Parts: sequence; structure tokens; C-alpha cells
Amino acid sequence: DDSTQLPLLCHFSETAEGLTTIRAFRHETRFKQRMLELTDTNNIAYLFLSAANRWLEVRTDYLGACIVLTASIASISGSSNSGLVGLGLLYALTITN
Amino acid sequence: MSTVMRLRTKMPWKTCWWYLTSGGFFLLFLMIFSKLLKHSVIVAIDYWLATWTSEYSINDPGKADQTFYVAGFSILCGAGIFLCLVTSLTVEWMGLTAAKN
Amino acid sequence: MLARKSIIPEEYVLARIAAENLRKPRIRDRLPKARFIAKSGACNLAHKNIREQGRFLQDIFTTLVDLKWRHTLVIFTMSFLCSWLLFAIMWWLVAFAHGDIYAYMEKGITEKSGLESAVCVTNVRSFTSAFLFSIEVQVTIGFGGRMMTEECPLAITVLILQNIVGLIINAVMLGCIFMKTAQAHRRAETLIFSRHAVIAVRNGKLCFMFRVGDLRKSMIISASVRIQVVKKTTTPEGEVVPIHQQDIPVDNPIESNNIFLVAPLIICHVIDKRSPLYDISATDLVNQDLEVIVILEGVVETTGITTQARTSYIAEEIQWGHRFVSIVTEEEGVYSVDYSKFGNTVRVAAPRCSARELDEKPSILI
Amino acid sequence: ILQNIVGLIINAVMLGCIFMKTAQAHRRAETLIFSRHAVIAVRNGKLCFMFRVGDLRKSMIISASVRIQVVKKTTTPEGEVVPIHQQDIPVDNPIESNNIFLVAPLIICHVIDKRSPLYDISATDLVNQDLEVIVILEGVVETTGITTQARTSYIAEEI
Amino acid sequence: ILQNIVGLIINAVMLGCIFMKTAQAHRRAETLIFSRHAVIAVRNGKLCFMFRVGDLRKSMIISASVRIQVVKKTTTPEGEVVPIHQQDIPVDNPIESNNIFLVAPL
Amino acid sequence: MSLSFCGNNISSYNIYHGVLQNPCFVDALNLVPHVFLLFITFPILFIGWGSQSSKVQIHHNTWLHFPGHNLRWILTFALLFVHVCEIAEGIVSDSQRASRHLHLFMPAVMGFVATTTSIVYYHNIETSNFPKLLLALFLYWVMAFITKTIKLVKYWQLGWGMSDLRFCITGVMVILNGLLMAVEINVIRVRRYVFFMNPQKVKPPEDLQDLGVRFLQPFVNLLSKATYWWMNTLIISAHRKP
Amino acid sequence: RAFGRPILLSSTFRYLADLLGFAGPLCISGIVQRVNEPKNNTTRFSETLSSKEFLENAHVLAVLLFLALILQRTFLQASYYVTIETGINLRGALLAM
Ligand SMILES: Nc1ncnc2c1ncn2[C@@H]1O[C@H](COP(=O)(O)OP(=O)(O)OP(=O)(O)O)[C@@H](O)[C@H]1O
Ligand SMILES: Nc1ncnc2c1ncn2[C@@H]1O[C@H](COP(=O)(O)OP(=O)(O)OP(=O)(O)O)[C@@H](O)[C@H]1O
Repeated sequence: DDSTQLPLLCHFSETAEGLTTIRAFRHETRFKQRMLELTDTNNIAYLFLSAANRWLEVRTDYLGACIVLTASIASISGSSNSGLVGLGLLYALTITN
Repeated sequence: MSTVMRLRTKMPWKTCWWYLTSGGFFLLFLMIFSKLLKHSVIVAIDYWLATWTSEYSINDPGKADQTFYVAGFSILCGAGIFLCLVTSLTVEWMGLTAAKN
Repeated sequence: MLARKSIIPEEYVLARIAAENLRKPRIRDRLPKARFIAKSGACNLAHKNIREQGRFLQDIFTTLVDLKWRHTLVIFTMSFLCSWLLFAIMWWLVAFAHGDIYAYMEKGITEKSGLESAVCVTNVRSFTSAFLFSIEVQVTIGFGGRMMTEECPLAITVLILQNIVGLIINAVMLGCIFMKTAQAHRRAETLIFSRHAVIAVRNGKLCFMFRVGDLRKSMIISASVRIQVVKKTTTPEGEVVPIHQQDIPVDNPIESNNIFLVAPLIICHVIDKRSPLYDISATDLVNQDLEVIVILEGVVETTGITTQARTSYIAEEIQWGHRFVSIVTEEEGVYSVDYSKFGNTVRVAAPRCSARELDEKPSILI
Repeated sequence: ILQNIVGLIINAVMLGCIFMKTAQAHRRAETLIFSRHAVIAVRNGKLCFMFRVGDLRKSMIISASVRIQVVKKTTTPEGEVVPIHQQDIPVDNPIESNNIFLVAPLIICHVIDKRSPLYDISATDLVNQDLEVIVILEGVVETTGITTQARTSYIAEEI
Repeated sequence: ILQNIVGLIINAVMLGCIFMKTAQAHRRAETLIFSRHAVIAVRNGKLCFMFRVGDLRKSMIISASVRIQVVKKTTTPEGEVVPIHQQDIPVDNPIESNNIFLVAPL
Repeated sequence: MSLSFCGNNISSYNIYHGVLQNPCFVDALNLVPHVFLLFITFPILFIGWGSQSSKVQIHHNTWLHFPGHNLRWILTFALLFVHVCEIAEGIVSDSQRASRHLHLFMPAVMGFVATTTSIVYYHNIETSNFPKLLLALFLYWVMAFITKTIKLVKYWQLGWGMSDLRFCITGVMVILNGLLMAVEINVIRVRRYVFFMNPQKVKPPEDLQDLGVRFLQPFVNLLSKATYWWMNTLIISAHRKP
Repeated sequence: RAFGRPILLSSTFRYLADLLGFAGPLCISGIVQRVNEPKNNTTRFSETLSSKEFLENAHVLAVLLFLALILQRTFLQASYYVTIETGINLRGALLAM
């Protein structure tokens, strides 16, 4: 991501200081088809980062939910006072989050 | 530079040691002590609430002598709040001093 | 959780070695390589966008015959278990409906009756018994403490159906086992090729040589050697022949393309006018887009199966100026060859000009 | 005794039927594909007859061979009459040999010499002319080892 | 269940082995014969090398081919001394093709 | 005593006064379609379908989801959940009794395994365009409807009531199975797998065509779109090379 | 009306997941209020299930909570992914403009 954001700004900046020359030499389409490519590479880098972070969250949340089940069943069929059932349930739920 | 098979897979964990005890050595143990105390108090208030709640599960008729449970809950909650206020200040002080040095 | 809320840092300064190092090339070639066929068989072309022909269940059966031995046993066992179970359930339902379960339970709770004169299928009382009766009927065991009386015709229909389907299963599975046992010699192909190619000097002209050998104690019959050069050309009228394969003679005492393969050999190829190797020089033969294919064909007398072995050469691997060490050596009482000197090559006097000129300048000296 | 023997024979025969079925499972259908029509181009300062052959298999055809024939109603100068006579046209390789290796689609070519019957024909008047070009491609499949031969033809209307 | 499955599989394997023998029934050992001496004689005023080959079996072989080689330690002109040099030699038939018909001793 | 499927009591297996009118027999007839589907589909899926009948080195990269995609997966998941609920209710009810009467529980577990295997069949069918095979699924679902339907009516003829859990479970399952049957019919209509004039023709979808499409999140199945399986490969590829 | 539909779809999924998410506290209360009071014997129980009765089978509610959590986390994460992709497309269009 940090590697695909430096060029995407630089290009814009260039096309901002040289408008008279750029619009004279009539190379507009050659530059637009480059702005599009730069911005698309940057967007795909960001999208893959966001998908990876969400992937991690989904997997770890399912692991936490499995913990929730294996804690509730352990506390249900066991020999313990109700204080350590209520505390256990609540804390095992927060651990998941 | 062959980091991926070998360098990347292990965390730096050595520059990290320098960062942890960076501003000195007495600005770290304060953070560790305050963190552990705050976390233990934050668990203990709920533990006490559970014990008080559980001790009267059967005593349906008389909800009396509830001054001890209330006193315990209030004192533990106040102490926990104080430790919570302390710990963050300790951590931020450590970070600021480490950055300065 | 929202790592970069503070977005303010932008265009403050980066100004660095990203590519403006000036002492390191910015470019990253990354060195991808494409060859017509891989170094170890497996022709690597790219068919795509071909009008597909769908599928048909005969292809599924065709897959069934071609399986590794550690999966045929598994499919065998699963087939047998599923068949026994399915017919056990059918028998259990038949026993339920005809009023046999109730009769046996009521007259065996009190042993006073001892009545088995009116039952659909004797001595089937539970699902366990049904799943032991189905065993006694499918495998032709027939323990026979459980006869089938003649009355309930639904049971007889189920028996006919199950016996015939069981025979089908047995016949198909026996066929699979026999087919896989007959074609059991056909392990794989084990033709060993030298990797590096020399261009020595011999018999007044250059060459093109490598080494090939076998490992199976059966030599290969009617072996044939074909050598081709792969390059893109165009007509003088200019049409793009995308990857033209050109056939080139492999020299021999009578100009015929059989070779007898017992001790490893040199496979010469004299460069002459028609050969595309007329125009390649010493310092030239590191830069070129060429691919020389070698195709070996024969049959193995043991298994009686025709085999074709493929390999590929590129101009980058070929190392001018060498030849192959004489691997053989007359031993104490019998010839021998050490394949350990397979890829070993040595250097000897090698002219640096092109055979294009090795007759143009008529001095064997270069 | 009679019934047991008959049952044994019946079981053996049907077992043989299943073995033959399994053996003849693998082959499915012919798979070498020839073009809709051919071409007659100019290549290397002399006209050449070209056609296109492709493969659809996963394996490759061992020892493939291609043969080309010219069908024409013919006579002999001394008077004999030949009704649907065949012949053969020399398929060309730089080595005068006919084995061909087919992994990429290929364009088989044949060069017109003074001795092929495909030399005295005109250009405009091919479409109205009694000829036929037969292509026969044989080989041996590597996976199952069954020799196969696939055929096709091109006529005047489709050249 | 375990014993039944093992028994049926064993029956299949044994049937297959017996099938292999019943398929190789027609196979036998080496059956072509060459003399115990070559000879070197004069044929049409030319000094030529000849030997004898025969078949001692029931059928007539198809599409035979007789190839002859010389294994010798020659001297390579430029040091590529290859000790066991195999050089092919041309058999004779007025069509310049090797194939030979084997009915009687040849 | 034994390990029963209608209890340890003799009068629970009788077949007088209605062979389809005794509840345990209706339970078995419901058990039949599930095991039939399982026994047809486990060997068929195991036998593999990968025979390279042509040059398939770059043909495996394309697969086009069948006409009705999202409703089938979501409804099948709903059926899995409803069957889980029925299993749970059965287990609890058996746990409130003396013997181990199995007619409340085992049919539901068999249904669970059968629905899971049904979705397995759908996935393995879809990857390889071969529409004919999915006809099997049609039969399964259709057959299933009949059996389950009888239970409802045979409850309604005895008036078990609309307040009881079992009535709710059976009704939910009936209507969900019907909707899935509708999905199958629509697939038959759009893909032309049996008796339209001829099988239809389509071009496989355009991202997968160009080998630049790698962020394949928009192009994969909803149960895999939900647990982000599309990224899986790349992440486990973090050891080999950057 | 241009690049906003998927945000509505994400909001629908988010609302449904948010509604199902509260099953943690309620199931915790149910399980706790079942485990405490003693119910050893002699209460008539011939009829198999009463709608109200199913909800408090203490072990049962644990399974219901497990499934509810493992569904809520997946639905919420799906919502996040859809809205993220919408945002990335919106940024790309705005930069191009
Ligand atoms: N003794 C051998 N056994 C098996 N294969 C061999 C042997 N010698 C050479 N080869 C084959 O030669 C090919 C070239 O391999 P490589 O270049 O690694 O070794 P080499 O230089 O040819 O021989 P060596 O390894 O003895 O130096 C390989 O495909 C290999 O299979
Ligand atoms: N890409 C392909 N995929 C599958 N089969 C092909 C392909 N190209 C050609 N064929 C087969 O080769 C034969 C010759 O095809 P050719 O392209 O010469 O004819 P065509 O005029 O394109 O035929 P059509 O009008 O049916 O497309 C056809 O019968 C076809 O079955």
C-alpha cells in the first residue's frame, strides 16, 4: 500500500504544474490512460489489504465462538458453584469479542 | 535479501527490547506494576459481584444485611477506577520520555 | 481497529532511494523463462478457448478404471458396505410392514407360543438381524438360520433385485481388478538424457552431440531418433509461421534414423547447408531465440508397450567448445560405464568461427 | 448337476463380457480434427497446397504419419481405362520423410512439382474440375497403445 | 465384515494372477537361430561377409529386419576417442531396404 | 434393554389399523429418502470426475455457476439449521423419558448428514459444467417432499396441534424443501438439462478469462464468499515468496 | 442512485446481524436462571414438548447461543466487506473525476 500511494500522488502533482505544456503537446489520452492504471493498481492494493484484515477477523471470531461453545458445555455439566458459571459464561463471551 | 524464508518469519524482538526499557529502567516496572494491578482489580469487581449474587440464591424470604455486599462492591469498584486512571497515565509517560531520549 | 484515522501526513517528504539510488538499476527483469517443452517431458503449451464437447458418464467409468492402488481398495470397500447397508434397510422395512416384528416380540416376550408358521421372512427381528441377513444373502454365504418362506411376494421381489445387483457389483469389481493387474508392468518411462550439449570438431566439420542411456535391463527395440529445430520464420512473401519445427538429419552410416541403445551414445548432427545451424557463431550462441527438440521412440520388449521420450534444449544451456569424456574404459575383464560422468564435459581445441565460413575460408584453421 | 453346470458356464461368460467391456472402455471417439477447407498459397517461389490439422487429446500421437492422395478419373496413353484410380502426392519435409509430431496445430504443406497431378490445373477453373484430395493420418496413442487412423477429404467445391 | 471384505479382495487378486498366466500361455522362450560361425566368401567376384539365420518355431514372422553393426575401437581424427564404436552396416537387397522374408534357412 | 427405534414396549411396533397410520412406520419411511440419497451420492462423488478427455491444462480455470445460485445455498443452510433444531428437540425429549426411544432423534441426524452431502453434491457438480447429473438432486428433493408431506398430514389427521414444536419443525421443513424444489425446477428451465429443445449455450464468466483476475472475491460461491476462502491461497503463500 | 445501492444492502445485513447479536445477554440470563433452582423430581412430564418449555432446557439454550454467535459474526463481517468495497469504488470514481 505504501508503495502504491507515492506514485499516485506524484503523477497528479506533475500534471498540475505543467498544464500549458501538457495541454499544448496534445498528449492528453496518453496521460489519462496512465492515471487510470496508477489509480487502479493503488485501489487493488488497498482492497486486498481490507480483505485480508476482514479475513483475519472472521477466522478469529469463529475460533472465539468455538471457545464459547466449549466453555458453556464444560460449565453446564460440571461440579461448580453458580458464581463461577455466571462469571465463566460472561468472561468467555467477552474473550470472543 | 533472503528475509522471507528466514528474517521475516521471526519478529525483531531485539529492537523491541531496547524500546521497552528505553527512557531508562524505572519507567518500565512502574508500567508493568500498574497494568497488572489495574487488570486484577477490574476482574475482582466482577468476581465480588458474582460471589455476592450467588450467596443469596436460596435466601428467598429475607434480603437483609445487604450493607456488606454493597460496601464490598463499592470499595472494589472505586479502587478499580483509581487503578484504571493510574495505568494509562503511566504508559503515556513512559512513551513520552522514551521518545525524548 | 481503524489503524490510520489521522490521515494528515501526506506529501511531507519521502524523497528517497525508491528508484533514485542511481547506482542500482531501477529495473527488475525477474527472469521469467518459457520453453516449448519442459526439461523433463510435460509439453507445456497453452490450449484455450476450445469449443468444449461436454461430458458423458462413460468418462466417469473411464476414470474408475484408472486409479492408484490405494484408492481402488477404498472404492471397493465403500461400494460393498453401501450395498449391504441399503439392502439391509429394504429388508428391515419389509419385515416391519408385514407384521413380523410385532409377532416375534409378542410371542417371544412369553415363550408359550413358539409360532413361526405365519411370518414374511423368518428370524428377522431387528435391524441388527436384517443387517446380518443381508450379509448372508449378498456374499452367497447363506447361513440359513433365516429361511425365506414362500408367502410374502414383496420379499421375493426384493431377493431377485438384490441378487442380480450384487452379481453386477461383483462382476464389475472383478473386472477392474483384473484390468489393473494385467497392465501392471506399465510403471513409467526411465530414459536418461545428458543435459549439456557440446559443439566439438570432428571429421572435418562441427557437430551437435549429447548422451542418452537406459536403466531397465531390457533394451528398447526399433528405437528411432528425431531432431528438430524450433524457430519463428516467415515466408519471403512474409507470413508468420508462429513456431516452425524443422526436421534435421541425424547422421548415421547409411542415413537412417534407427539407433541401438545398450551402451550410451553420442548423437551427432553434421551442420550443413540445409541445416538451420549454418549461421551461428561462438559469441553469438549465448543470445538467440531457438529451441532444439529431441524425440526418441521405441518399444520395450518386456511390457510390449510403445514409448516416446521427449526433452528440450535451448541456446542458453549449450556450451560451445567442449566434448564428452570417454565414460567407458576397458576394465579388468569386461567393459563398463560409469554414469557418474554423464554431465561431465571437457574442453579441447575449438574453432571460434561459423561453419557458414568454415568452408568459405578454406583452411581447417580458424 | 445339470443346473449347477449351466450356472457356472453362464457366470463365466458374463464375466468375460464385463472384462471386454472394461478393456474397450477407454477409447471414446476419433479426435484428430481437420479444417473446414484448405488453401492454395504461394510459398518460396512456387505454389503450395496447404491444409490445417489439429489435435484435441491430452496425450500426443506417437509416430504420427500423414499421407496425401489425389483422386481423379484417369486413362493411360496406350489405351487402358482407370475408373477411380488413386495415386500419391509427396508431402514435403526438408528431409524427405513423413513422420510428423503434432502438439501445436500444424499446417501440412505439399509443393507442386512437374510430376504431381496437381501441376497442370489452372487457377480460375479449379472450381469446375474433377479432382479430390484425400488426407489419411495414422498413429499410435501412447496412453492405451491402440493404433488409430483418421481420414478426411477436400473437394473442388470447398477449395 | 472385516473377514468378508478381505476374503473377496484376496479372491480377486488370485483370480488376476491366474488370468495373467492364462494370458501368457502362448509365450515361450527364444526361438530364432544364428550359426556358430560367420563366413567370409566371394559372391560375384566381390569379397563379402555372410552368415546364416533360421527359425525353428511354428509361425512365420512378420516384417522382419536384419541390422548389422561393427563394434570397434577406431581412432577418432581429433581425440574424441570413443572406445566401443558402433557403426551400422548395409545389408543387401536390390531394393536398398533391409526387410527380409524368413521361411527357410537364409 | 435393547437399542430400539420405537422403544421397549411391544404395542409400539404394531401394524394393525393403518400401515402408514402408525407413527413409527411414518418415521422409517421418512428415514428412507435420506439414506437413499446418501448411498447414491457418496460413491458417485468419491469415484472422481477428473479424466482429462482433452487438452485441459488451462480449461480448469473456468466454471459458471448454475442458474439459481444464492437461493439454493441459503435455503440449504436454512434446512441444515432447522434439522439441527429438530435433532435438539428430539434429544431433549428422549432425555426426559425412561427408555431410549430413537424415533424422535435418529431421523433428524440422518437428515443432517443428508443435507450436508446434498450441498457437497451441488458444489462438486457446479465446478464442472455437466448439467445432466443434477437431475439426481431433483429426484431426491422431489421424493423427500412426498415422505415429509405424509407426516404433516398424518399429524394433522390426528390433530397434534399448531402449538407443539414438532408441528412447527415439520411445517418449516416441508415449505423449505418445497422452495428448494422450485430452485431445482428453475435450474431445469434455464440450463436445459433434460427436455428443452437442446442444451443451452453460454460463455464462461469475463474476469476468470484474463489471468489478471486474482482478487476473486466477487466471483466465488456464497458460502466461500462469507468466510473469505478466495484469499486463502495467497495468505498461505506467504512463506514461499513476497 | 449511482454507487449507493450496495451501501443499502450492507446496512440491511448489518441491521439483521445487529438484531441477532443480542442473543448473548439473553441466553446468558436463561442459562443462569436455569442452573440455580433445584428441580430433582416428581413433576409431570409425559407430553413431549411445550413451546415455552423448550426454551429453558438449559443445555439446549447453550447450543442455540453457539449457533447464533457463529452466525452473527459471519453476517457482520460480510456487512463490513460490502461497505468497504463500495467505499473503495467510490474513492476511485472521485479521484478519476
Ligand atoms: N548416475 C545417474 N543416475 C541417474 N540419473 C543421472 C545419473 N547421471 C546423470 N543423470 C541424469 O542426467 C541429467 C542431468 O543432471 P545433472 O546435470 O544434475 O547431473 P550430471 O552432471 O549430468 O551428472 P552427475 O550428477 O553424475 O554429475 C539428470 O536428469 C539426471 O537424471
Ligand atoms: N476450437 C475448437 N474447439 C473444438 N472443436 C473444434 C475447434 N475448431 C475446430 N473444431 C472441430 O474441427 C472441425 C473443423 O472445424 P473448422 O473450424 O474447420 O470448421 P468451421 O467452419 O469453423 O465449423 P463451424 O461452422 O461448425 O464452426 C469441426 O467439425 C469442429 O468440430
